[PDB]
Amino acid sequence: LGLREIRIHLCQRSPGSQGVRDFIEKRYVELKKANPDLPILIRECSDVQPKLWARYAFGQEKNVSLNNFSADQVTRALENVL
Amino acid sequence: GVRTSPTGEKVTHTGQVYDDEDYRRVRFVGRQKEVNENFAIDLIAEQPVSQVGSRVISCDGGGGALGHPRVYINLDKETKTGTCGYCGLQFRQQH
Amino acid sequence: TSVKPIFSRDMNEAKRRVRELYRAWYREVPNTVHLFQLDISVKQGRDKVREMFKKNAHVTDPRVVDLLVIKGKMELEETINVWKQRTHVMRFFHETEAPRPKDFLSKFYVGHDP
Amino acid sequence: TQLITVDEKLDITTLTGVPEEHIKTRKARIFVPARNNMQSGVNNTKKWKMEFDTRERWENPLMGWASTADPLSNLVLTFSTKEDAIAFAEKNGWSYDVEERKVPKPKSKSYGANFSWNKRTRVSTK
Amino acid sequence: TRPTVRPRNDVAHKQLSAFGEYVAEILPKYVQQVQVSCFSELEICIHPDGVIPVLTFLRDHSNAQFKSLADLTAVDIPTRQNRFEIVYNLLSLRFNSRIRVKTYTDELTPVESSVSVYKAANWYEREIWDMFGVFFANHPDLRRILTDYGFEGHPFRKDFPLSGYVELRYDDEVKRVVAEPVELAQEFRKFDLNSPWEAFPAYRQPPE
Amino acid sequence: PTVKPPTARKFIWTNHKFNLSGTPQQYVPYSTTRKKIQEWVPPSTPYK
Amino acid sequence: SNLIEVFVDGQSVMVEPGTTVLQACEKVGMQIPRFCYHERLSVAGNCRMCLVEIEKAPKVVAACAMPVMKGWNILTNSEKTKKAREGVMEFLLANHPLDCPICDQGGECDLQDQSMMFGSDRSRFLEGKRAVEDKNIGPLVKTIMTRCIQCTRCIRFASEIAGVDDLGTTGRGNDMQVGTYIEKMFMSELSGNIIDICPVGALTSKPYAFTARPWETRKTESIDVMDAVGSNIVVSTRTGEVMRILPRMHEDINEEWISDKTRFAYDGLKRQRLTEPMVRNEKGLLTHTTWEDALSRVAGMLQSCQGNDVAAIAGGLVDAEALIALKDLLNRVDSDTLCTEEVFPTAGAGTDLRSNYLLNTTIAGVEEADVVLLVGTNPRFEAPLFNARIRKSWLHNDLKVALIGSPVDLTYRYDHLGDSPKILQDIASGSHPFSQVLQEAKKPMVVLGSSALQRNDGAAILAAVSNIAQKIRTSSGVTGDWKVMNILHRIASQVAALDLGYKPGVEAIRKNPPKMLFLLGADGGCVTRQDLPKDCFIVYQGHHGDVGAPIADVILPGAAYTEKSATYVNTEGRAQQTKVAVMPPGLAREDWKIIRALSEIAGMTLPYDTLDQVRNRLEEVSPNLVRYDDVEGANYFQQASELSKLVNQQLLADPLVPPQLTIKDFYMTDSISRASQTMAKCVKAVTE
Ligand code: SF4
Ligand code: SF4
Ligand code: FES
Ligand SMILES: [Zn+2]
Repeated sequence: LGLREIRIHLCQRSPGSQGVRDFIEKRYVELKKANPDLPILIRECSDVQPKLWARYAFGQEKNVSLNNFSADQVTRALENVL
Repeated sequence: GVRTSPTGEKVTHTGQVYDDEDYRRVRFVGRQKEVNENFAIDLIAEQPVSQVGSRVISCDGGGGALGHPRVYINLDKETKTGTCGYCGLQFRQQH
Repeated sequence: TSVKPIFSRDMNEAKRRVRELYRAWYREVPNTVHLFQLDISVKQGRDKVREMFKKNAHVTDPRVVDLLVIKGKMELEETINVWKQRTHVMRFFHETEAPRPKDFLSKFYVGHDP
Repeated sequence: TQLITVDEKLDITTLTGVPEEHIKTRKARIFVPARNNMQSGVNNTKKWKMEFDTRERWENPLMGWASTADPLSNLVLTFSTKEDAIAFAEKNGWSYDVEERKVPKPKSKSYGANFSWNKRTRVSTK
Repeated sequence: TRPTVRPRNDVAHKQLSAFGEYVAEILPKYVQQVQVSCFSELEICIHPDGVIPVLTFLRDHSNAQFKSLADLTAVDIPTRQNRFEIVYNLLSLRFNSRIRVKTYTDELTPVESSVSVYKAANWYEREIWDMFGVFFANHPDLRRILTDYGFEGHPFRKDFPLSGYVELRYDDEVKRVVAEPVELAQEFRKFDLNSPWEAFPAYRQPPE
Repeated sequence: PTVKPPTARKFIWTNHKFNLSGTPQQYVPYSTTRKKIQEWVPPSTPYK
Repeated sequence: SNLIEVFVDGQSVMVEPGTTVLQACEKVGMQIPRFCYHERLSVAGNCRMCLVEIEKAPKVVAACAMPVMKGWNILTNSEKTKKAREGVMEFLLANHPLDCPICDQGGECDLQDQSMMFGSDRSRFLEGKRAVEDKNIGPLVKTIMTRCIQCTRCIRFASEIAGVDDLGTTGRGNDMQVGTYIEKMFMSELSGNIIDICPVGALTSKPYAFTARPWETRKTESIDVMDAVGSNIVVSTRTGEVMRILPRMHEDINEEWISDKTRFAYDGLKRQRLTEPMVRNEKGLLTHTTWEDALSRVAGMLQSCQGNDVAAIAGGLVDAEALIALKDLLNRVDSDTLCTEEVFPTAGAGTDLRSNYLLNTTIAGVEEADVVLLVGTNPRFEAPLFNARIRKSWLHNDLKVALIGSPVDLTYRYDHLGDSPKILQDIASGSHPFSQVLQEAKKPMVVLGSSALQRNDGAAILAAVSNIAQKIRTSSGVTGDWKVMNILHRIASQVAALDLGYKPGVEAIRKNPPKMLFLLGADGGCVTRQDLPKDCFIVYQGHHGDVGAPIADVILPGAAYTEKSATYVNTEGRAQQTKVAVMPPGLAREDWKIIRALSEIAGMTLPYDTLDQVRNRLEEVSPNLVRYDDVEGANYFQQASELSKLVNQQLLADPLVPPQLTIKDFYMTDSISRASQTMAKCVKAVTE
């Protein structure tokens, strides 16, 4: 089946996290606007690997990282998942 | 002065009597549950409520260095008797 | 960092002393199981001995290996004498349960053992 | 006399003899014990107690007591620094939870400020 | 201050101070502390390499005879990396004085087995090996004495709790006595008696 | 003890029975303590 | 640069200006003994214990209230310092009665410890010893006023934290009765916190009164429940069981106080507990059985009922571990309709997006605030610890506190603005002499009450107050970074369930009546059997079920908040792990252990056995839920605000009012506090 939930994990000091900060400060509205049926959760604690996860299809947590990636490649991997 | 629960045995001066579904009743088989047959709360109404003409009075316990230590209790509660926490015997005031 | 080890230089002498100690335990077992009038087959006792050896195979620090060799030598002396009785030798074994497995649901019935 | 010594870790848990059930299952906690709030004195501070977590305590079916199958239930180890606490816990093998020390926060109070003129800090009673 | 409080002698204090200063000057290789308490009993605190040289000095030399050997224990002090404290205690037949040779040691590195010069130290060293695990290289026989044979754990440590882990009972199943994990009949309650409020102002350690 | 026998207390037994062990009439132990946590008694009405 | 030289018996140290001798002496370790000074209150001087001979002065002066000139030397161990301590300690024990057996502070006195370590031994004052007869302050606090040493600590606590002003000194000389003059049963919030203030045995706990004396009971770390703030709770446990609790100190949150409900909730905790796995019976009745048949019944029904027809209402006080185990099981079967108890909107990203569903400010950080408004709530009757924090702020520094929605008993002179969402629209427009204070203030803070969020105006009022936050954050140059916005809650497991990304509100089950549901701590009538097909199959798990337990199909005896080493979450994201104190009575197993055993008995499996493995899966759900006692803020306020324009909803004109309005509705409206009888005693003391 299709995608159900998307998990984003970020921090305050990492360049890949800085790119995903620029993604989440510029281009969040198109995802939830186009897809209201995806509660894409965002997480901030202090310092963690900037991870992009997807929970769907009978209990599958699929796992990519957004360590030291540019924001267009981040959106590329996001569309690769979705 | 004891109750008899529907279990059928002697109750005590603490609310600890058994249920019917217990095995401790049947381990009481053959040997009697010995209990003090002279309870505590009933020996409070037997003591007369003394009336002392003073206001802030004393309680020692019947004997110098034999009992509980000194405590001085007040009688400002006009209808309530003063009660020593150690003794358990009451006091009143007579103006 | 200065540390003075017991016997070891590398784990070669460790392997040498532990294989000689196992040879001593092998020729230790049948004399004792005949002397104490025990009740256990020789195969089972030797397999529990080598199982106790294979329990602590995860240690690479050579001082710890030296101290294990010295402890095993101590108990081999105290069992090759008649100083230890039938009770301690059976206490090495576990024939009285102790039945506790490592299943999750078994520990969930008889609970509060995570 | 200037022998082998190698800079490595320690593995005393294969020596101290407590069984592996109690090794890997039970969990330690290192904390400064808090001030018992009814008194106000912090001599009970300045120490790092290592404790173990609590486990089952049923009813003793003849007297009404709390028996337990826990020999380690009444351990405490009062230490002086967090570093030696963590070093000993990692040296003896079992896991551990570190809670951090919390001093009382220094304040700024004065009796003249309790007798203010147009500030609302006013004692209102005495 | 004079009635019911024990008076002292500063003369013995000065004597032990001068003697400890003398020993500290003439064996500089291993002396770290020479401390004297209020009631004049000497303590000498020693690195774990000069065990045999310092004891061969202190048995002899006609200025400190000290033939009499006493206790050995290694007081289990955590919050250290060198945990255990080997405490030699020495008494002089000729001079009537007590010196405490406290050498320090860790968990796994041996001190050098004082039985070579002290024939009283044999079962003392065997006792310390049984109760703690302080290994003694160059020793004739190390065994377990004052414990059970099949028991292990080195119980006088602080890591070993009050009750043992094992507990014997006889059973008619296998017709003998077996050990089980401990099933106490009562708690061994723990009274938090460490009261506050600083009963000794002189022994205050500097806080952070 | 017949020079001064008595004492002025109104609770002393009139027996001082001997050592009554090995009998049908002797001590048994039991915890003189009430209910621990008062287990939940369900509402006994039936639904559906 | 703002230093003062003092010598503590030769040891030099530096002192900030304006402070006391006593804080520097406690800085170097010397605890000068004290009786009237306490750091949560102002400085009286009426106990006289802190005298210390300060040099070149013939008079010996107090240390709790001495300004510190430059270059002191402080002789603590002198002669006449000890002589003054001997004199004062001899004066205290004159008119103090011989009650140390029948006191309740035998292990925890102050006269006893300090008279051992500082006082004389041979007493004097042969005759005399007057006595003051006790009062009746409240049925929750037992009160003997002969032991009162008149130290004026409860009075300062009342007039400076409680704000109630009912305790006072009466009389002169020896005769100073301390209390309320008019036979009034003093009942207010935090009145349970006066038994920890009173240093001598004159104000003790009434329900605890005579069960133990504190050397037997061992003290254990745990985390609070029933409030979203979590004062750090020390349980004094005894006999494989309890005796009592106390509050210990976190520095930032909930400093040295605790809730009255929290203090007196353990009685109902030990009152009516669910003990056994219970199954219905062929008459239609409810009995109990072994775990085998019960979990086999639940497992067979779980195998033969699938789809979206399986629900889980997780309310009350449950774990994060139980929720992760439940989510693992329920995603493992086919799909889910997990829901919480209370309702929280998810349109402007309320489930995710860490900002808009917790208290984003620091609870300690509200003392540095400037102006706070307060949209409908009643914080005296909704987590009173935060109201104590607000009054601490309002008393020490300067606030401007506004309340919108209901005239209630906030005891600290709030400015009320009215009761209308159109007033919030005016602030958004907004013509006030107070909206100017908002958008031209330095540090602005808006506190949302969640009682005004459980109405049918959640998304619109949330979006409007978030637009207020956007407006003032983009204005005023604040700061950066710092925030106007924060919200509150009442139930901790709701906040934890929002942190785990669940679906708040039972509207998904109002849409979908299921074949099967799990009531994990269902308090009252969230749903009925009427709103659902008649073959309901509820599995109600918990402790002392009062409502839901008569709605029973399969009862599981769930554990309690003292019975497991679980992890809870406060309202500002700080994860705090609980610890085991008392094992549950009956069988009454552990929650996630029950879930994994249920998965084992059902024809499936789950990849965890230990609580370390459960912590690993909790880490891979959220990484901040292992960093215990650690806090880190949230951001993305403009993103949440621009996502708060998706469904532009209207706003009502009806007056918004919280349900938590008075004493009885603070006490009764929880499960465990609803259980107890001492709460019923003080409720009928309020009504009588
Ligand atoms: S009641 Fe207690 S706190 Fe209040 S003045 Fe008396 S001794 Fe002090
Ligand atoms: S408060 Fe008074 S009665 Fe109670 S223990 Fe202390 S000195 Fe004794
Ligand atoms: S502490 Fe300074 S007088 Fe009470
Ligand atoms: Zn009396």
